[PDB]
Amino acid sequence: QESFKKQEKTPKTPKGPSSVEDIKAKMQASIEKGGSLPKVEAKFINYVKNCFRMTDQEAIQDLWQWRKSL
Repeated sequence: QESFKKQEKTPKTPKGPSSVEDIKAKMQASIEKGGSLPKVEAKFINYVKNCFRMTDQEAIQDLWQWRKSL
């Protein structure tokens, strides 16, 4: 394995999986491209159900704790 490290194009890295890892990738897109992400639970839940096919309340609170762990 070998290096050349002269250009390797520009960074951008688009991401969107089948499950809560899409929510995590789209949280990065909001806090980078939009600069901001919601900081209070009921507005953040509105945003999560706007950004994904979210239905599992146990995964919603697991994700809210993961978003507060930032």
